[PDB]
Amino acid sequence: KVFERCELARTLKRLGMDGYRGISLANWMCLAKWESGYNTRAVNYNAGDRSTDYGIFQINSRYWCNDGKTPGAVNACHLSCSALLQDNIADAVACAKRVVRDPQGIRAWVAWRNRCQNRDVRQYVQGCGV
Ligand code: NA
Repeated sequence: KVFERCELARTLKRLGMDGYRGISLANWMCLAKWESGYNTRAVNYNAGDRSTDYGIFQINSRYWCNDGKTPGAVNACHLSCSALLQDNIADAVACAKRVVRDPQGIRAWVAWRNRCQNRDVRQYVQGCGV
């Protein structure tokens, strides 16, 4: 599923993402926009280290979900990576919350630093009613 901007914003708020571990809703929107273009079925294989990024938040298989083919991987979210490709983003959101509970927080995603950090991210939620 490819979410429309405001549809996703309202969904994330309902799932309790606004201010989770100090992260504003607009930052989560900026992250999903740059990681997958708000696409839940996005999959990106990283030839360099044999890991794969899954879903709307492009969660990595080495630490967060299990896909069985990633060497020395752990499954911190206790989820099959398949769960992160569903149209319903409840599991992806629960796993994203787990990722940010680690010391790095939202910085765990390099795209966030490149495209969202220290920027005016209000644009991602303007007019959505959140
Ligand atoms: Na894994």
